[PDB]
Amino acid sequence: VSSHGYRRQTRNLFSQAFRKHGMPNTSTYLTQYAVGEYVDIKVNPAIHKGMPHKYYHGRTGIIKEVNRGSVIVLFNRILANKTVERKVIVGIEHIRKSKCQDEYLKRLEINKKIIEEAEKKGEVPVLFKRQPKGPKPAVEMLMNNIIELSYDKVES
Amino acid sequence: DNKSKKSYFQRFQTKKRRRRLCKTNYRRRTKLIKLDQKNVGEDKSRLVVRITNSKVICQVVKSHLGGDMVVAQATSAELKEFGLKVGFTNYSAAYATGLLCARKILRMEKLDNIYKPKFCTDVDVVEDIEGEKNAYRCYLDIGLSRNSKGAKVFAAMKGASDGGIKIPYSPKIFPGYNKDEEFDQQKLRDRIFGKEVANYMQLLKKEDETKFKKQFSEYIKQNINAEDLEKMYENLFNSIVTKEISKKEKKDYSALKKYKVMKLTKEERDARVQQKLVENN
Amino acid sequence: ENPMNKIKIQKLCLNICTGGGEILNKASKVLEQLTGQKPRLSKSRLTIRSFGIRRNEKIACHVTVRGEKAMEILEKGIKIKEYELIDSNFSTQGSFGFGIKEHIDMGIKYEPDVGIFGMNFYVVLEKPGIRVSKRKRVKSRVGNKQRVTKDEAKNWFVKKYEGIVLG
RNA sequence: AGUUACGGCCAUAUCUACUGAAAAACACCGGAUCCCGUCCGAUCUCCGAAGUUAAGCCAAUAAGAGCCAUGCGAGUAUUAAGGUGGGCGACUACUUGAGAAAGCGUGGUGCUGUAGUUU
RNA sequence: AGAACACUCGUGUAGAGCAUAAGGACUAAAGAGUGCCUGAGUGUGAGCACUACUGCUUGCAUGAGGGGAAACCCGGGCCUAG
Ligand SMILES: [K+]
Ligand SMILES: [K+]
Ligand SMILES: [Mg+2]
Ligand SMILES: [Mg+2]
Ligand SMILES: [Mg+2]
Ligand SMILES: [Mg+2]
Ligand SMILES: [Mg+2]
Ligand SMILES: [Mg+2]
Ligand SMILES: [Mg+2]
Repeated sequence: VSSHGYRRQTRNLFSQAFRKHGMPNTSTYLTQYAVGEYVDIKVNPAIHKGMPHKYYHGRTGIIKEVNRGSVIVLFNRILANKTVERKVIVGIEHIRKSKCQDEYLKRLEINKKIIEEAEKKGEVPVLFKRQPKGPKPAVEMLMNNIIELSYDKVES
Repeated sequence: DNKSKKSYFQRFQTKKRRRRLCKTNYRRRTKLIKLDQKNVGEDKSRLVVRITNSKVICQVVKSHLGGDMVVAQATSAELKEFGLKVGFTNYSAAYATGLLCARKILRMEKLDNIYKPKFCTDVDVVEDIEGEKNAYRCYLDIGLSRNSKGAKVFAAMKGASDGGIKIPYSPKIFPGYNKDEEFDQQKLRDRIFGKEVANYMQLLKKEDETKFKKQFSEYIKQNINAEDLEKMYENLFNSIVTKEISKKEKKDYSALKKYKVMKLTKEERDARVQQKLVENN
Repeated sequence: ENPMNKIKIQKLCLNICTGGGEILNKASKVLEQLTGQKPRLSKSRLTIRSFGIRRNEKIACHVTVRGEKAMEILEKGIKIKEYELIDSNFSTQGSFGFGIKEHIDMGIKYEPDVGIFGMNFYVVLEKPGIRVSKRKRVKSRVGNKQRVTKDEAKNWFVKKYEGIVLG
């Protein structure tokens, strides 16, 4: 039978990668955080204070409050077939800034131009949506340089 | 045993570059520079003091993501502008360099007229004048050098304080400290204005005039005597506070690129090997 | 000839081993006379019943001399060994060693309660620049140009004392 | 264009042999009176310039070891969905999709930020 | 003075140690020494582990508090049990 301590089953998780042992780099400490940013959790096994519980490893959430050397992040979780919000305390050594909003922020920068012109000249924005890839395109071909294919390889 | 098998090399992890070179202590650096997440707009300045066989360097440095930025710099070798002839790594030359460094800063920030100089007459920390702008703030970075009573790094630090910058310090480190008694500041003043060396010069002339000439040849060439030092140092300090050194000019030493060696091409490397086989047979 | 690049003594190491009680005090007083230093007592690495040694028990005293004082002692000792050494006594590293059975040959008066002890002498030779491997900042390994080799150590001995190195 | 002080990413930067280097630096180097610390002025701390490019740091060289990239291995190994497909089983063919690794070939061998100094 | 006594020089990515299972962590240290101290303080909040008890993480205020030149750290034991 299995046990139920705070760091159960973390032999693979919570171990350093090959040729990457030691303390964190300066960039870790010089990064500034703000309320409302999206942030991503990855535990560093060498630091023993401010570690989250291993369920949260590799998950992304939103910063709710900022303190001297730690952050409070909001998560959601299913328990007993219902949704529950959870507020997780994490030290700054175990977090990295998330990339999940990157494309959306670029798109907002384009929208922000159009939405002004749409008051002056038009009435409503064109709004620049994405579209999924359509059907295969048409082609005009010169028809020299033909290559033949054959079952010449007998494959003993 | 170890270095005899390939696996030794295949599994090895290198230290960071400035650690291999024995120039930086990363455990110390991180405690010194790490950001406080609530004090937004705080921008801590390190005072970096380093001592070479030739000279004393003071730099004021701010740590930013991507690389440290130098705000201002001063070097004991520049004191030759104000007529310093001798002892560029002396305890006095340490103090003088810290003084110079401070003034250059407070001029850029325009605090210079508010926070006046004060030549080594107390052991208190610099205090914010009411109704005016706050003092410029810094912390001391001594690197890999040891802390002990009367180390030259602390002389430069007192220089900066006397110059008007706010550094927190404890008097435990200066000559003239006593374990359970008031501070004897005349001993400190004595060293700043060079008494320690005068007292050595005076001794040797009674002991061994041959050894004296060997030990102090450079001083002799300047016709300096043990008696002259206080006047020398008083003038030097005043001049630092009073004057300003001329700006540096920029020049293209680009043409010295003639001296740079260039690596062999592939074509050459191959022919060279070919010839080596033929020379051997 | 090229200055630098010339051999010197960097260290002479002297040790007496005498496992037991008041013997170590009696011994220490000898080292305190032969050289103007107070020697360092050393303790047993293992426990060995046959030799009469408990672990962490003091068993020996040593002192390391440098500079001018080293020259006097070495000359004083090589005389006792009559300027005769064997090719066994030299290392691949530029160092050499010998032993003496009777401390009174170094000249000190007997005093019958103190006793008779032997002593080990070990000598380390050098050329300038070795500091590069010992200083705190920018510590690095020395060049092959600046080591001392087995042949050089023999040549120096022959030259300096006119001794005879037997095969 | 190098160097030097403080750095960023942490081997294209490591490890082993050899060889070069104008200027200014960087060093080795000469002492212990003091402050400071040793069994020991070796290390650490202080006060110095008589020497020296031998060393370190920097740079080149090597059908070098190791690291980094790419081509091939290879539509190969394994795998999602499907049928009144096959086989006593062990397991395996086909249809619509996703898709490797080791080895071995070929090329590389640090790049950059702020300030200071040197034709 | 021996297989195995003390002292040295060169190599040495851990082949050692870290009181007590097993795993993880650690190299100018968290290991081995040396100095000083009793923070193994005092009030009162918010949370994490399926969360009552329990264990841990973290906020603000105070001490004629500690260690350190200082930045920093400390309301038990390197982390996961007693
Ligand atoms: K069981
Ligand atoms: K253990
Ligand atoms: Mg599980
Ligand atoms: Mg030159
Ligand atoms: Mg003395
Ligand atoms: Mg010396
Ligand atoms: Mg040369
Ligand atoms: Mg606690
Ligand atoms: Mg704890």
